[PDB]
Amino acid sequence: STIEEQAKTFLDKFNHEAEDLFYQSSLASWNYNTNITEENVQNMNNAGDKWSAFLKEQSTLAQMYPLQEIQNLTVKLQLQALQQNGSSVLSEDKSKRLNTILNTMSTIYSTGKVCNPDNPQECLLLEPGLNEIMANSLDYNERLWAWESWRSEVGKQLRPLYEEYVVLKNEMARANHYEDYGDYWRGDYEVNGVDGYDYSRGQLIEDVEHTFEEIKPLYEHLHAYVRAKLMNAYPSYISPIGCLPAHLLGDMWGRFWTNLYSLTVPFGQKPNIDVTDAMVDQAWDAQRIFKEAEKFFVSVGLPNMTQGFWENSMLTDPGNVQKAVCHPTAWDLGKGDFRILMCTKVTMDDFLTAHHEMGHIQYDMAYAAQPFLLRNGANEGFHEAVGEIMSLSAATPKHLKSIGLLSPDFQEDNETEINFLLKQALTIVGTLPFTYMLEKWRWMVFKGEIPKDQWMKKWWEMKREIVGVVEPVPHDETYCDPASLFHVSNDYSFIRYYTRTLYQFQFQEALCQAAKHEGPLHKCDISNSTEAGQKLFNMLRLGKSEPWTLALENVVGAKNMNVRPLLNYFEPLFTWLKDQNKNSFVGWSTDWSPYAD
Repeated sequence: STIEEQAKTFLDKFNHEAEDLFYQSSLASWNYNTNITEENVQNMNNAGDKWSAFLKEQSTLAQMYPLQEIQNLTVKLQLQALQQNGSSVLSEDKSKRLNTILNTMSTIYSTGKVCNPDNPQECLLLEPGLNEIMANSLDYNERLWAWESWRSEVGKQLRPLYEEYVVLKNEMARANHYEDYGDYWRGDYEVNGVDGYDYSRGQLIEDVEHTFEEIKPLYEHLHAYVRAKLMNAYPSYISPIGCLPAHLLGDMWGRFWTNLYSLTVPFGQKPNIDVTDAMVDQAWDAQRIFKEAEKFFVSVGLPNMTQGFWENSMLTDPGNVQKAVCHPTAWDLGKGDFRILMCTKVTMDDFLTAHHEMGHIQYDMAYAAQPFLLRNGANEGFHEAVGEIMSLSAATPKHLKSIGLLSPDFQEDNETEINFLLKQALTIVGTLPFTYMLEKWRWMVFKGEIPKDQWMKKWWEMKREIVGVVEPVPHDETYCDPASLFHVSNDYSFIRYYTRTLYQFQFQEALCQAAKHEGPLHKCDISNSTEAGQKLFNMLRLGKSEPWTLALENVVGAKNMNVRPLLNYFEPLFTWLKDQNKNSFVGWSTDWSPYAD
């Protein structure tokens, strides 16, 4: 007879019906990506449309209950994302236009081919095509062609479409009582009604511009080291004084710098750590790799994974008889059912991605006690943070020796950790400034901070200022650089690739403090210590029922998100580049331009 009892009863009819349909829908998607077939493609389409209709019905039904009368935080959290109108705020023409626009977004991206009209042989696909020539190239113009030419057509046919995209989504957000779409993407770190833990959306920029300011030193030395190394490859192209060419950063955009390591090794003569040589002679396979990662999780208290998981997940490619998209992803079908999509191969990386997904698996299986709407990451960067630390404990030599994969007489020296942390920072430290830039750019564009004529001049002006790379040749306003990314074209949030980074280091620091690890943090490990696993599981079962500041408190003890764990992690590395840069130029100047003639 009261609004709060009615809301709870509605939530029971919701969670008792929504899971039965989402289970069926996720089953259809899993079946389609297991059997790439025109029979399968319509199955997960109608499965998704059924759930899209059901959630729209529940969204228009749940708005009758006011949120100003509810006092239970769980019910308020459940109703908050459900009473959100979503795309229904717009007119029918606007809705159809936005769906068509989005359908065109990734259409141009995926079906965007590159070819040379004068060189028929200079034709190649994207994966394992276009990415390859950006991944293993030592030539300058061989990268210039595949870099400009990629956004020559794809980076142009998205400029006005993206202009329409931004103005439709601005009205998408504004009709939601939001300032801009950037303030809608900051909408899930938003917390209301919690005293001392209330998290305003605008505080994200305050946190981000602050936390980046202490990374900026270490990243400046890392950029200086890579530049001081790079004239070995391009002595006639790059000024050691100026910034870097963007086409020489490892791939199409520069997100990951991982493939830069092979030429910028700190110590080449040191035999790199390698177990790729060691499973092959040990007769290891996909089943054993997952069984072994299971012992890693069990050692810290994370329990034995379900029986049906093994009978229903796929680990090896099922040959040619059918096609299966096997990007690294872990699937939560719900209802206690969990299957993993992995093209497993005998290599550390595929072992490391197996562990990274294993983190997703046992994180996801914990909050089955949480309601359906709450069965999600505590925040958007919170899932690719929890499932990655456990990989960082799989690639440690102390772990590899504990399992016998590495040599029992394998020596680790002052030149070993430098190579290891350089490889990791070229993956984890180089990605942070570009995640920060991309989302800052999205925020200053959704705010309308920029007019059309400066929709790109500042972009290059700002990446010449934040990351420290210049353009070998300029672009005009007709171009559209950031849309070339998958997460920009397909309208995804990218800052989950910044926040996860500074979440996982806090997690690993807290856990190897709980394990009472004595030594540098990069050698920390979590295995064979139940006291850190039990600490992690207490947060892990929360899901989203509590806010992310309190989730950070539960493991680390701080509501804020900090850089201190990351700088402590790379302190052995940081001191090293302090020694290596006694003669190099720290800092950059934007006035330099390689085409400035």
